[PDB]
Amino acid sequence: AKWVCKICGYIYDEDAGDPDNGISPGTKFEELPDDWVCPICGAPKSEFEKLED
Ligand SMILES: [Fe+3]
Repeated sequence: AKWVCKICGYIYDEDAGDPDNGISPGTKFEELPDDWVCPICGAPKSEFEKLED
């Protein structure tokens, strides 16, 4: 799945992960550590929304 940062528009793509910030490709959004933040704007996990209906 993909999740958008509601603040800045960064897309957390589970297939990409976020390796520069310690997250291997394939990591689901729920599994990101509680203190992971948007790598662009620093928003907390609460500010992301899943891109699905
Ligand atoms: Fe952001």
